Amino acid sequence: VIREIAKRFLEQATINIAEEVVREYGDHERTMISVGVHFQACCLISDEYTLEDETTPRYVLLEGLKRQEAISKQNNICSTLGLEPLRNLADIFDRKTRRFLEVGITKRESDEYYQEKFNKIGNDMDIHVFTYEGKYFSNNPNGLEDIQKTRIFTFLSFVSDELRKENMFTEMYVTEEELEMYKSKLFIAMRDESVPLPYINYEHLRTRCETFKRNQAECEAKVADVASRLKIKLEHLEENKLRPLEIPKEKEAPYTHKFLMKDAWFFAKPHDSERAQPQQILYDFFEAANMGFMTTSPKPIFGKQGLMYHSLWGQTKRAIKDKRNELEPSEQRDFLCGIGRASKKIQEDKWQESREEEFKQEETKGAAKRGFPTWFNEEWLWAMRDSKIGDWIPMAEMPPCKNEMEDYAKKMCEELESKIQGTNCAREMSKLIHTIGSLHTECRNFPGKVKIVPIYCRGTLRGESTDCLFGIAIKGKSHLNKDDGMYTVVTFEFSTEEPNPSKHEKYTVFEAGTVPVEAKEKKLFLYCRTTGMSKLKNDWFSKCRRCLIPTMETVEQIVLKECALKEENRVSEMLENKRAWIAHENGENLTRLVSTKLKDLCRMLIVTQFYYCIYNDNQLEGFCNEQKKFLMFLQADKDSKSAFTFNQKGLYEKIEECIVSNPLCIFLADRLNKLFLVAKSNGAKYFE
Amino acid sequence: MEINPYLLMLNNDITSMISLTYPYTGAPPMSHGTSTKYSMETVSRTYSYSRTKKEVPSGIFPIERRKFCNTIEDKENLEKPNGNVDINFMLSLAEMLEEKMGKGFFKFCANEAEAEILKMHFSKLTEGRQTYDWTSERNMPAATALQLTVDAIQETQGTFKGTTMVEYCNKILEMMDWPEVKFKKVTLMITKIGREEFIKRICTINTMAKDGERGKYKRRAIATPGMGIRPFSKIVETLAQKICERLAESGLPEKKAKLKTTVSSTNSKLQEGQFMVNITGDNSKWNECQQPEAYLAMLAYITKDSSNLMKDLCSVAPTLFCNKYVKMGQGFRAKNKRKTKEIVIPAKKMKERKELMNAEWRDLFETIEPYMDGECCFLGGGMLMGMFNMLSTVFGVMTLNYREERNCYWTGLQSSDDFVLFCISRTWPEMEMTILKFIAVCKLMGINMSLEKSYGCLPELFEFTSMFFSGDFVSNIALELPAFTTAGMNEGTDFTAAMSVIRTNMINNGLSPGTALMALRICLQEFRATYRVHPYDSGVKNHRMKIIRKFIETIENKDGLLISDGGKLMNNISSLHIPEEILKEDLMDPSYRNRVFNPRNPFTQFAVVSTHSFRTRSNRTMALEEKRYQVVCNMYRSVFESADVNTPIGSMSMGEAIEAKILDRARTQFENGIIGGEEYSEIKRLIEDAKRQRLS
Amino acid sequence: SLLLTLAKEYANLTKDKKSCKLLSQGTVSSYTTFKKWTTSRKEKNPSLRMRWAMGSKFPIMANREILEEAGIPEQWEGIDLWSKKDLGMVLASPAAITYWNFCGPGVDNSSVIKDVYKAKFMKKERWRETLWGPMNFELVGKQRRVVETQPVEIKLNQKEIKELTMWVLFEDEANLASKFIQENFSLVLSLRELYKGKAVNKDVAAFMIAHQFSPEKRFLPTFGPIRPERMELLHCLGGDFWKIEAVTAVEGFQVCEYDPRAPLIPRRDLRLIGFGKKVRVFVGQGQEKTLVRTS
RNA sequence: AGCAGUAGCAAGGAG
RNA sequence: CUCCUGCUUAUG
Repeated sequence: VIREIAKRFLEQATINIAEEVVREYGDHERTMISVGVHFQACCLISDEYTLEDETTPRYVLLEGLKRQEAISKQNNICSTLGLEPLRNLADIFDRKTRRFLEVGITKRESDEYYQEKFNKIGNDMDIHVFTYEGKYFSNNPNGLEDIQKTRIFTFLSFVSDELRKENMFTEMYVTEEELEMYKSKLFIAMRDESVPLPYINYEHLRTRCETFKRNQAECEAKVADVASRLKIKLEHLEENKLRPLEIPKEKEAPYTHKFLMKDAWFFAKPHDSERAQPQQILYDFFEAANMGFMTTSPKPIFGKQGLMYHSLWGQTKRAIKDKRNELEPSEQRDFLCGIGRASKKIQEDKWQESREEEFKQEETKGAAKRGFPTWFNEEWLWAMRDSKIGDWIPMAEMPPCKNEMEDYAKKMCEELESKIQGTNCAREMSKLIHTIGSLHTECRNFPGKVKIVPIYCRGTLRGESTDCLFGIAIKGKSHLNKDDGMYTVVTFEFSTEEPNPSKHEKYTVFEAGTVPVEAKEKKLFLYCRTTGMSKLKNDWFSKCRRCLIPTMETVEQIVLKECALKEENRVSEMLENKRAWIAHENGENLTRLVSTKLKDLCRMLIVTQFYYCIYNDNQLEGFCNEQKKFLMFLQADKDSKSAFTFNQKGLYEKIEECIVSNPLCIFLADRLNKLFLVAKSNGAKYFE
Repeated sequence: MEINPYLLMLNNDITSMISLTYPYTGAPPMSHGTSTKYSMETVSRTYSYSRTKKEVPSGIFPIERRKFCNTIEDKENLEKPNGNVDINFMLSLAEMLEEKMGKGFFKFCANEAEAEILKMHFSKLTEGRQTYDWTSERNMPAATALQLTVDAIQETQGTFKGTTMVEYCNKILEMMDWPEVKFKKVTLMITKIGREEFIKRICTINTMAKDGERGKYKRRAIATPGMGIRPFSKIVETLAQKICERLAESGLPEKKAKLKTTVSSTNSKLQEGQFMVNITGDNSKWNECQQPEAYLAMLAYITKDSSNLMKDLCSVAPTLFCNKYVKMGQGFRAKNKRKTKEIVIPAKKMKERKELMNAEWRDLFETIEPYMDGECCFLGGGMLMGMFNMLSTVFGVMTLNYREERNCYWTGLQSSDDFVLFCISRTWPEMEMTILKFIAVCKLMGINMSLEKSYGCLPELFEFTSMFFSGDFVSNIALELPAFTTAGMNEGTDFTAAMSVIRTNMINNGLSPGTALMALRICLQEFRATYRVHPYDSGVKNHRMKIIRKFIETIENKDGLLISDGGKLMNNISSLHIPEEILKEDLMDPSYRNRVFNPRNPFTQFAVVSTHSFRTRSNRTMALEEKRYQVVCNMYRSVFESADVNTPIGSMSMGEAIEAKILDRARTQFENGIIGGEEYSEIKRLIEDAKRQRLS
Repeated sequence: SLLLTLAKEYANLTKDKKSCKLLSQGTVSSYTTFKKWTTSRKEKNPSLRMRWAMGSKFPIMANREILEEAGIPEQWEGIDLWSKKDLGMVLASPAAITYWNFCGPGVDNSSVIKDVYKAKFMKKERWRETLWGPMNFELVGKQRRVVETQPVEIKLNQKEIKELTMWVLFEDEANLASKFIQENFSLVLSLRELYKGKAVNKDVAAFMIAHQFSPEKRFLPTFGPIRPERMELLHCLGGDFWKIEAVTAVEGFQVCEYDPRAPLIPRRDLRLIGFGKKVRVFVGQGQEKTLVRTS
C-alpha cells in the first residue's frame, strides 16, 4: 500500500500536500513519494534557523506551493533587490546569498545528474543536490556547519532504507531523468494479428474501446436469440418421467473381492508373544493346521488349470515343511507369477521393415458388461451379523477426561466402539490390515524373490488373545517403480462350503478333506485364485481402519441435529428409543419396512463405508454424483416444491453410461430403484 | 429379507444424509499410458465448437490461424455449445456493469492494481505450482525453471540487474528481440538456438493427465504453462483479484453469508403476486468456450484511463494465449497379431506413422492435422486449467447484473463453474421467458449452460460448490480423509501435525467432537503402528519394547513417558493446541528429563520440540550446480549468522561485505581480544589474495 | 572454526570464474531462490515412505563419535544397533534411540527449555487454571471474522517483529531505525539487558522472540465475546449444534559522510573512541560510512 | 493366465 | 522359439 508505508516513513500532513501537487501535475503515480520526500527535504532545510533576525525568511519557498502565488510572492520579494532568471523557474529564492537555491535528490553517483544540470544551467544558479548514498555533490556555496546537512543525510539514508525494504528501486524515477513498456519488433506484430475480425490494428481497437457507448439494440439480438431457441422446461407434476434405470440383462457378475468374506474357514491357536513375525505364525500354523492331511486330487471340480495348482500347492507345502519361504524356480512359478511375460518395448531407432511380415497396429475395446448379482444380499446380512471371538480391530486407549463434553464423546466412542468390534466386518478389516500389511512390507524388503505370506487375523477368544489362519498367499516379484505395477498374488483359500459355478467364477475349486466341527465332521475345500494388487492400493487397503470417521460423523450428525432441535440433553435415551427404517422385505415393498434400533444402523453404516472402501472405481464415483442428483430430486419430492428439469434424455444416458460391471454400483442402482418404488407409495413423481 | 440403506432418506433431510453418498474412503482414480488422446479431444473439440471456417493466414508462425470472434455460422442446434463471443454485447455488459456501482470503478481498481505491481519482487514467480521448464523440455518446480531462465539470460548476452517485475518482463521482450539464445545441454555443452524457435518455445504449454480427481468416469487433461507467460498472468490475477474483492456477488476469496443476504434481501423486494424460483446450474465445457480475444477486448476497456505502462502491460498474456502451443504427450504404441513385439511411436513421428492408428485416433487425427506442428499443436481460442480463473468470474458477475428494460428479473451467485440463479417473475410462461433470456444472454456472450445437470425449486434447495443447502439447514464440504496422515518426517512431527490438521478441520469444517476423538485415536493407532511403539502394559515384544520393558523399574512415575517412547495418550480434544511434551514435562523424572532432552545427541547433530529428529537415509539410484549453489548458501549463511530470517537487502556486491565482514569481526575480535601478529596478518593475507584472485 | 578458518575456505572456494560471475556481478536476488532450490519435488506419500524406511533394519543416519564415546555395540540379546558403512555418518536403529532415552547421560537444561517455549508453557498454565460447566445443545451461528488470537501485551503488526529481533541480536545488517521505532528503541534498550549472554541458538532466539510477542491474526468463525483469551480455545468451546462455557473470571550516535581517512576502528570500540572523532562505521550488508557524533 | 479400462503393468539384452 | 543375470531378515 502506497498510503500506509507513505504514512510510515513520510509525515502525516505532507501526504495531502504532495498529493495535491500530483493533482496539479497529471496522470502520474510514483512521483508522489519523490515529491513527498522532496517536501520534507525542504522542511528539513527551512524550518528552525531561517534567519530569525530579519524574520522575513532567507529561504523563499516558491517550488512546492500552489501554482497561483509564485509570481505574486516572487514580485513581493524581488521588488526590493531585483534579480535575473537563469532560463528556468527557481526552486527557492534567497536574499542573504542573493542567488537562487536549487534542490534535487538522486539515487546514483551524482556525477551524471550534475553534469546534465551543468548542460542545462551550468553553475550560475545555486545548485543543491543530495544523494541517498551520502554524497554532498553540489555547488561551491554551502551551508556552514548546520544540522540541516546531517539531518538530510539521516533522512535520505532513512528513506533509502525504506526503498530497500519493500523493493522500491524502479520507483523513485524522475520523469525527465518507467511508464514505457519496451516496444519490441515482433510482439507489436503479434498483438496486431491477434485482434478480432472487424479490426485492423490494436490502435483502432483501443480507440474504439475507449470510445464505446451502449445502445438499446442489445435487446434486438437478445430477443433474436430467444426466437431461435426451441427449448421448453419440463415439469414433474404432469410428466413425472423419473423412470427406473436400465440394469443390463446379461450374465451375473462374479465375486470380485480379492479375498473371501463369507465362505471362509480358519484354524485357531493361542498366541505367543515371542513368535510374532508372519513367517513364524506360518510355521506355527504348519505344526498347528495339519498339512499332512492336506491331500489334493489332481482333478479340479471346475476351472481351467489344474496341474499347475497341484504342483504349486505341493511345492509350497514341502517348501513350508523345510521352514523356508522362498520357492525354488520351476515351471509352475514361471507360469503363474509372470516371469518373461511382457511386451518387448522397442524404441524408434530401427524397425527392420518387412513385406507384410509382423504387421503391427493398435486396438482398444473397453470393459465387459455384466448383470445384477443375487449373491450380495446374504453377504450384506452376514456382514452386519455378529460372529464367540471378541475384539478384532486394534483400537487404541481412551484419554483421561475432564468435566467437559469428553463424557459425551467418551460415551459415543465407547458405545459405537463396543458395537463395531464384534461384527464380521471388523474381522474382514483385520484380515486386510494384517494380510496386506505383511504383503506390503514383503513388497518393500524383498523384490525379485517369491515369498510365502499367510492370510490371518488376531482376536480375543474366551478372554485369551488368539490368532487365526485363513489362507496362503504368494507374492509375484514386485518391481514397483511408479504407483502402478500390478504384482501378481496367488491365493490359496480354505473354505467349508460347497462351491458354485455362478458365483465363484474366477476360481479352480479343489477338494481338501475333512474338518471336525463342534456344536458332524464336514468337508473341507481349497480355493485357488490368481489376482493382482498395486502399490497405491496397498496403502489404501492397508489403512482401511479409518472407516469409523464417516460412520460416527453420520450418527453424530443425527444425534446432534435431534438434540439441536429438541433443546434438551436427551442423548442416552435417544440412542435407545429411536427407530430407523431399513431393510424392506422381498415379497412386498409397499410401506412394509423394518424399523430397527440405532446400533444396527451404525452397524449398517460401517458395512456400507467398508464396501465403499473396497470397490472404489470410476463407476462408483460418477454414479455417486448422479445419485446425489436424484437424491436432490427426492428431497424436492419430500416438500412438494414442484421442481423441474430441462432435459431428461441425456441424464439417463449419462447414468446408464457409467454402469457397466461393478457389483456395488449395480446393487445401489437397484436399491435406488426400490427406493423410488417406496417413494411412489406416498409421493407422486415416479413410476412403478 | 432384502436390505436398502437409502431408506434412511425417507424421514430425514439431505444435510445429514449426504456424506453417506461420498466414496471418499477408497482409492482415487489414476491415469495410465499416454495423455495424447485426451489433449487431441480437447483441441479438436475446441475447434469443433468454434462454429466458423473464416481463416486468416499468419506471416509470423508457419501454421494457419482460425478467428473466433464475430464469425458465426448459426447452426440449427444452438443447444450444442458454441465458442463465439460478441464483443459489442459484452462491452455493453461492461458499461451496464459499471453503471450499477459508482462511476470511477475501473480507474480506482486499476490504480489499486497499479500501486501493487511495481512493489513486487520477481521471486513471487517461484511461489507457485509445478511448471514446464523448456531447457530440458520437462516439468520442474518454479525455482529451477526461473533458475534456468535467468541462467539463460545471463548466459546469452549480458548480466541481470532487474530485481523487479517490470524489468524482468522487459527482459523477456528483449529476449524476443534477440536473434540467437545460447543455453546449456548435455558435461555442460552450451548450444545455440535461433529466433523463430524461441518464439515457438516461449509459447509452449505442456498437457498431462489429472491424477487424483474424484468424480469423473472419463479422464480430463490438465495443462501447465512455461515460465515466460506466468508473471503477466500474475498481473492479470492481481487486477481481477482486486476487481473480485471489490464486487459484491462473487465468492472466490465467505461463500455462506452472501447467499443469506441475497435470499433475505431479494425475498424482501417482491410484489403481491410475484415470486422466486432458483435454478442450480453448472456450466459444461467451461475451459473450451472462454476465448482470450474477449480478454483482449475487455482488458483494453478496463485500462482505458489507467496509465501508459499498465495499458500496455495488461494486453500481453491474452496474446500469448491467442497463439499458444499444445503439447501432444508422448505418443502411442503398436503391436502385432501375436501381441508380443510392441514398438513405441512418439509424438514426433505421428505425421509419418499415420497408418497405424485406430478409428477413433484417425477421427480425432484427420480433423486436427492442418493445425499441427512437427512436434506440437496450435491453439488460439482455448483457456485450459491452470490459467485465468479470477477473470471469468467477472464475466459471471456481468451476466448476473443484466437489465432487460412486468418487473421480472434475476440475481444469484457465480463461482468457477457453479452458478445459482434466483429468478423473480409472475407466471410460469414468463418464467420460460426469463430463463430462456438467461440462456440467451449466456449463449450470446459465450457461456454454455449444461441442460442435463441443471434444475431448480421455489425455495432454497440449491447446490453450490458441493455444499447442499436445504430450506433451513446447511451442509459442509466433505473432508478429505488422506490429508490426516501425510506428515512423515519425524517421531515428533507426525502426531502434533495430526493434531494441527484435526484442529484446522475442527475450526474450518464442522467435525463433531466424537468424530474428532475417534480420528485422533485412529491417527494415534497408525502412529503406534508406524514407529513400532506400544504401551508397557501390553505384551508386545519386538526390537524396541524389550529395552522399554527391561528398564521400566528405573522410571518412578509411569505416566511421565512419551507416546513415541512407550507411554499412553494424555492429549485430548481440549489439548490439540498443546503438544505432548509440554503437557508431560511437568510429570517426567529428572533422570528421564535430563536424559532425553540432551542437545549433545548423536541423532540431531551431524515447529515443535526437537528431541527425536532423525534423518532417514536417502535413495541409492544437475548435481554440480547444487554443489556450488549450496556452497554459496553455507558460505553466506556462515558469514551472516542471522540472514535466513530477514530478507537479504543490499545488491551492490556480496563478497565485498563478506571481506569487510571478516575484517570487521577479525578486527573486532582482534583489537581487545586475540592480539597476535600471525593470525591477523595471515587472515589479512588470505583476504587480500582472495580479492586479487577474484577481482582480476 | 571460531572465525579463523572461514577466510581460508573463503579463499580456496572462490577460485572459480563462474562464482565470480555470480558474486558481485550477477543476481543477489536469486539467493532468495538459492535457499529454496532443492530437487525434492513433491514427496506425494511421505508416511508410506516412512513405513518403508522403518521396515528396514538400519534407516537412521546418526553421528558416530558421540555414540561410540558413550554407547554399546550390541545389547543384552542380539539387537544390532550399528553399521560400518558410509562421510563419517553411521546408520542406526530406533532401538538405539530408546536406549539413549533409557541408558544415556544427563545434562541439566530445565531453564533452557522452560525459557524458550514460554508461550506454550503459558498456554499450559492458562489451560490448567480454567473451569468449565454445563452445555446448551442449541442452535448457534455467526459469520467469519479477523481475530488476533494470543494474549500478548505488545501487539506489533508482523513487520516490526523481524525488525525487533534483527535490531536486538545483530543490529548491523538489520533494517532501518524508523519513525515507528523510537518506542521500539526503548524496547531495545530494555531488551539488550536480556538477550546478550545466552547459550541459545540465534534461530531459536528469533523463534522465541518471534513467538512471545506476536498476535497471530487469523480469519476464523467466532461467536459471543471476542476477548483474546478465549479465542485460541475456539475449537473446544463451541461447534455448530452445541455450546459450553461457564467461565466467570546505548548508541545515540550519528554519521556524516564518506571522505576522511578514518581510523579502522569498528563498533566494538565506538564509545571510548567515540566523541570528537570521525570514526568509520560498517553498517552490515555493505553500507559503511565515516561517522561524526551529532548532539 | 492375471490386474485393469478407453492404456498401461506383468524383468533386461542378443539371435 | 532359443541363450545369459542380482544385496536390503520384515514383529498392532
